[PDB]
Amino acid sequence: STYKTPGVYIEEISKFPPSIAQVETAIPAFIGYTQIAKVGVENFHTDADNLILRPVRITSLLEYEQFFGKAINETTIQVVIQDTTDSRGNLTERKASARITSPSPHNLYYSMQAYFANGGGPCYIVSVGPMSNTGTIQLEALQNGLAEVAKEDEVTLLVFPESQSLSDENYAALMSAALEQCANLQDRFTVMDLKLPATRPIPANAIVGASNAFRDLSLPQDNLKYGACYAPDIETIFNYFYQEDAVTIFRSVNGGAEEQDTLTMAGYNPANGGDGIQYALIESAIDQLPLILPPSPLVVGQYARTDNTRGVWKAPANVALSSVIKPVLKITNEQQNNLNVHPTGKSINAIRAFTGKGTLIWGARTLAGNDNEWRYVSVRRFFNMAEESIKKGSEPFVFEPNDANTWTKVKAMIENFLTLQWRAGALAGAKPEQAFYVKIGLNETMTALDILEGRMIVEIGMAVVRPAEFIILKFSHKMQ
Amino acid sequence: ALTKVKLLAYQDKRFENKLGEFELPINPEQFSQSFKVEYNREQAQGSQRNDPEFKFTK
Amino acid sequence: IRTYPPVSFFFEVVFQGENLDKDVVETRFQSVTGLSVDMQTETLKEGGENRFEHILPVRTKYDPLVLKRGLVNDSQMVKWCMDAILNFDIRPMNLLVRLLHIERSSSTIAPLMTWKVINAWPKKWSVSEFNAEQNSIAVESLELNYSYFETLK
Amino acid sequence: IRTYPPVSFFFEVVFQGENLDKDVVETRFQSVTGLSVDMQTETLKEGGENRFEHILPVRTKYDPLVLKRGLVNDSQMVKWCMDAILNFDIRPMNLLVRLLHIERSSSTIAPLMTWKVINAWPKKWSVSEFNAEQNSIAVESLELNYSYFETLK
Amino acid sequence: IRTYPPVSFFFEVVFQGENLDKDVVETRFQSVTGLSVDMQTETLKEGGENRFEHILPVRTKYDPLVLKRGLVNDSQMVKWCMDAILNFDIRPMNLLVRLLHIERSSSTIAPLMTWKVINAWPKKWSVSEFNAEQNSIAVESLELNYSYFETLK
Repeated sequence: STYKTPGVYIEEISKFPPSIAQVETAIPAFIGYTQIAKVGVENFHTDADNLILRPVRITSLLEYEQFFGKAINETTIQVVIQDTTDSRGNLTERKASARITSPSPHNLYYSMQAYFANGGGPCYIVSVGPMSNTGTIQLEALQNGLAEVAKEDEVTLLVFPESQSLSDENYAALMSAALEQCANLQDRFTVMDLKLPATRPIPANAIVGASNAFRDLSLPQDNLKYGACYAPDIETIFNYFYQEDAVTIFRSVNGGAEEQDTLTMAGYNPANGGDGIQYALIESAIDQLPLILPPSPLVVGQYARTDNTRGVWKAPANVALSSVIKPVLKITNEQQNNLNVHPTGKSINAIRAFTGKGTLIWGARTLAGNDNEWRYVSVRRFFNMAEESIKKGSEPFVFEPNDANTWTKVKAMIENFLTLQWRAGALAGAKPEQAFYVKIGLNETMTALDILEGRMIVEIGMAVVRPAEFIILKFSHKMQ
Repeated sequence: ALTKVKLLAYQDKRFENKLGEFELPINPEQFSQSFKVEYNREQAQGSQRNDPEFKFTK
Repeated sequence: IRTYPPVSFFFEVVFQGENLDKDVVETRFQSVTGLSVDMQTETLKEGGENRFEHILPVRTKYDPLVLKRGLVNDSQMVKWCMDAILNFDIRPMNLLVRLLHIERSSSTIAPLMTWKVINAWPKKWSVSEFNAEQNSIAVESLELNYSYFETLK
Repeated sequence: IRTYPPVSFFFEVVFQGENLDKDVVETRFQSVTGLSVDMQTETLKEGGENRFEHILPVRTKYDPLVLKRGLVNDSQMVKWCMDAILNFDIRPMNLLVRLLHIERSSSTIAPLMTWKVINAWPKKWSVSEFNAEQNSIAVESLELNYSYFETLK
Repeated sequence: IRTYPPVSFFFEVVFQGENLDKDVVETRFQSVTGLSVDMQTETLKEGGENRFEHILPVRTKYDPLVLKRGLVNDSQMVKWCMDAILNFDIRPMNLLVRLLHIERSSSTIAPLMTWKVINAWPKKWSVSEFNAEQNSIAVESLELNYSYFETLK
């Protein structure tokens, strides 16, 4: 890759094609462990203690790879070869299959890959320490990362892709801290996944027990309008990283019990004197493993796409997912009846497959599903967008004389912004006067003493619309 | 991929010994095919209509 | 009993199709025309009747539908059209054409008239001339074939 | 979501050919037009169905491409055209047509839209009238045939 | 590299003929037009290829040459034309058409562009209407056939 003579050069590689996007509103922050984390001449992981914690702004997967590396090897891959033969032992057929027994908990790279595949834009990466083969995930590192992300103003969404390996008490503590700072900053929204039983195969009706376990987490009651929860996990098409000599081989004949061989893949490689036919068979087997991820990074990518295509005031639901094979669990209508509406208000949205359509997001309700104002995700996301833009527009008026002229100036700015928003179709009403109102004045919104200290008070009201969920059809016999 | 019309030339009347092939540089826009059957159309005296007999296919 | 007639400049078009009914830029058009039907007949003369001839109905014909916009550089609709035109692969769709008004009982935007257009598929696509000496907008124009249209009564 | 449409007077043409892509005067044109496609069909009537007829696709047709400049007295392009026309020796080329804009992230000139025009060869060449009593510029006009055009997606 | 295009109103015509190249009044014209060439083709459709058709070259056609002057009552050129027209006796000639400019290195009048027109002979002759109520000049117009034209490179 060092060249000195001008001209054209040829290289042969194998990889997935890239994709990029332009996004204005959905700027998420991902918190987790990384492989490298080296920027400029500073190694953030140079010391085992005294780690440097700071977010970095990334626009593509190539930029991610430039700073953070890719991934680590799995060490738990097994391949079984099934031989069909006769009594004399003559071989009649041979097949192979691959399986993984316990995946590693460190998965930011695959999550970023799925995120960019689904239409994501610019993001912030915060590393909390290096990836390691012990798989230890600590609450304190994640809370330190969450504490550091509080200093970047563009951040809108919070994501913790590794949360499912955390115990229930620590999970509740982390999510409570996230909701608390969302409530304190007034401009962020949290996306969660449901913890499922770590069994293979997953038993019937595991979703009911999982929902019941979720309902019992101690979460702050008045911040539940600042987040949402999705289920279940998803099987996608990406490959695992592995080291050839770490893969274990098993054999079975005519349906009998499996037996562990004395070789690894390194013993079948023809470069070492192995049997290359079975080696090719094993490699083809390994390439067919599906990869299982939590749903949240795909949900964030779909948020970005929906805001670009339909508008932020529309529900981010009834949309198909990309690069997905299948949900791990099948959810029926009788089961979603207790997931969408529940006495506690802790609604859970579902990912479901529909015939001829694929895998869709079904449900657009928050964790405050019984609140007459803040049930729906789109209403809160719209309010957050409007409030932050009004804030940015009003900031240039700080340190101005506290008089009628500045009040007039700020009022005009706010009315102009809300008029532009009404024109786009985001606010209800046939005329601007029916959609919003803005007020400021002495003994109207402010008081005399207030003037003496440096405070301005503006009252703003806005009218929005809400979606329909149920369609009822009625049939009868028409008289001939 | 675009497929082209081919003409295969044989020497055997059972079409087993191939001699050669020719490929068209430009496919035709259309072609036509024609069929016919032959019947006997003699009629009896002072009779209304008839029921013809089959002779052969051309 | 009506005293004032309706206005023509407040209107909308909806594609009941692949997933185009939810895309905002696919409903905004500068001009829509072509909604007219014609009956074609033949003339027969009867001997002895010199006062008039007979007009006999034959068939029905419809005009193509014409849409005009400012150029959109990335459109799913244009992908549908170019898939039909370049790869000879057509998949007809249904459309709605709406004429809108303000109703109040406060006020709201509501449809006033609606036509259903059945089995539309691409006919023509064009873009306006580029000229170094004129102040103009790049305007694209699409023309469609269809089977018939009906009033949504 | 778009609020303002693009402008038509900032554009360019590139000849991907013998060596004409590096010649500055071969990219400067006063006018470019002719970029439109049409589907030609036939009509079939079915007995018993009196509500509509069937429109069946037949073939695809394209318009010629027209370029206009002020007269250049020594042009390699015109040598190519006159070699085709006088000595019946044609060698088709590929072309690019670009619509340009200003992008900034400071600012830069960048392509906004690009079309590929495949297998172009000369059709017509003309020069405007000479008149002793008018203030005018000598303007030359070239018209080209081609196979089809595509969007550089 | 050019910055300004040439002007159309400074031009000349020369008859390389019987002895007309030295006659001053035979070079002064009010208008000259008709210098354009066209290629005529036919269309062929190939079965199985539905993306485009083939355009095949056939022949080449040229426009007649048109000259306009104020009426000259005694002209050798008009004698040549009327000998062709009245006595069916034609003798084709060669012509030059020049576009002129000012060159300086003081200044001088020099040719800028030159076309050779080969085998010209009379086609049409006309004079404008006489009208008792209008201020006008008697204007005569001549139209010629020719084989082809070439650039004097």
